[PDB]
Amino acid sequence: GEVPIGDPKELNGMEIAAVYLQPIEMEPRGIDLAASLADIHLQADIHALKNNPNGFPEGFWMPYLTIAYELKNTDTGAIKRGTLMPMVADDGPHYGANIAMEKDKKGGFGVGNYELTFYISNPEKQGFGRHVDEETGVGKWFEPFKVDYKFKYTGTP
Amino acid sequence: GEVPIGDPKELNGMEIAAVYLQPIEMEPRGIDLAASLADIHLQADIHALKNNPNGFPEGFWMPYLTIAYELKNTDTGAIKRGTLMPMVADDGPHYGANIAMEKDKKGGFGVGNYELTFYISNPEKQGFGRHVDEETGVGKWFEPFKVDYKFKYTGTP
Ligand SMILES: [Cu+2]
Ligand SMILES: [Cu+2]
Repeated sequence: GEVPIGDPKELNGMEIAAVYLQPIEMEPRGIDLAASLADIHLQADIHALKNNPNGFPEGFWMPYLTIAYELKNTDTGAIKRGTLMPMVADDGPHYGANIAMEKDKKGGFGVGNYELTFYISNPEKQGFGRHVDEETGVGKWFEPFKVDYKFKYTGTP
Repeated sequence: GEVPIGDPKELNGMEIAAVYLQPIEMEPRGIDLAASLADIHLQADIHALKNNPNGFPEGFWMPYLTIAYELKNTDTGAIKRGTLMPMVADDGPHYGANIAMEKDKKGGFGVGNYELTFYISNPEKQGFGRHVDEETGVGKWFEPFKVDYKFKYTGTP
């Protein structure tokens, strides 16, 4: 099952929500941390708001974003970071990564209170274009930004 | 303004339509042929159908596809090849490219009868991931395939 992380944020034309669930199995193999080595799949759910200023229809998935995460256990002080990769599951596309929590050898990533940050950059960083003509053009992309959430990690689903 | 190319195809859980319009100014500069040097913008509209076998909800843009094209004037024999690149306009994301027709340097790309082929590969070729576990996984991706259109080019819209 999915566990929502905090409240979603609306900014820069997008609704940005965080969820975690049980480790998943992703193809192609060898990119994402193997399910066997993980305790959660962390997921960023990011879709266009109404009147998205970059032309994305409401509710469309926001593609080609560059997304990193920072996860901090505030009880122990442990911090880890990584990237969320684009992929598709039965409920649609998202950005995600399997993460070791209890299993992390370094330790300190167990049940407890957590702060999560997403660091997001616009699709142009990956070569995604935008029309700028009068007839069909759209507005400028957002500058790099972050969003912050707090949640209680209750253990690997 | 917008000119439909042949008839849409419905394969591999996607609707695959082709259109052309006037040349467009796109950012970032340099990725694509400058509108100055082009006569059309060639565009592929590819969205998920109902019950898409790869987890995309109905109507969602299909992202991370590799779309090569081959455009042949069957009257003159002129042939040119390229790739459509992902981008967004005020009505949503698509894959497109500016193309010189009357302005082409070798010539033979004027008004007349044309054959257009799209060579399409699945998102995994660009590293887009897919859940395969039982609870959240989706079906395998289509093998690379081609779609063919026949149309009359009447000049820049
Ligand atoms: Cu995932
Ligand atoms: Cu375009």
